[PDB]
Amino acid sequence: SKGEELFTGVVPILVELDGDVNGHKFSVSGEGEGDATYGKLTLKFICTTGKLPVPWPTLVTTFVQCFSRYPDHMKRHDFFKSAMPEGYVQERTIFFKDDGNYKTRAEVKFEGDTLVNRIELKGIDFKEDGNILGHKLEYNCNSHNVYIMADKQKNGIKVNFKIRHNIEDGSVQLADHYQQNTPIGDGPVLLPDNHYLSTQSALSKDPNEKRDHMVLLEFVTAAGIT
Repeated sequence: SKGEELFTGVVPILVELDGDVNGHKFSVSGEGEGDATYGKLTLKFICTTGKLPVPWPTLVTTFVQCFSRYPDHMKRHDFFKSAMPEGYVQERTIFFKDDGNYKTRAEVKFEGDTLVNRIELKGIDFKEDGNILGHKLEYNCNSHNVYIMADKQKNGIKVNFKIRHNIEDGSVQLADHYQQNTPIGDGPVLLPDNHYLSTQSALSKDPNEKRDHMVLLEFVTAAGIT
């Protein structure tokens, strides 16, 4: 795989998002690096427009699966790296149970030696006093399985998973994710057999940062094929 070679070392990452949730407009810029050899991501995000109008955890999945660690025996199933450097379009609808939904369109590609994730996010039908606009979600992330299947129809993949956000009262806010990825370039890509990615994420704060922000440490490994 041509794209695979671009990830053998540490790669700088830039994330830029413009969002509008129930008319609340905001922007976020993130910076960090990824080391796919260890399925590792380290990033810091800053809301550049002021206060983030939704809870930071709800944006984690939106903020580069090309950094997932694919075991050597599963290398032929790594769609994400195969689309590089030209990149891929990643689209999602995220349904927050008993609340609104986010629709996102992103382009993930290299700009020079930097992997960039540019995203537009639109959220509608949120409840003013719900868990999202009401900021009732804990500042943490549970671990999940991300299910991947080929989508020959579009020379891409279809992805689905259920994120469970912890609510401060002890309950859980489900966020059902439906995702599609298609290559931007014309080069061939790897269409995978069914498998999944196992994720884990840790959120923290920079003690010296006064802007609204999020520090993220994440590990992701592909699995499901012997």
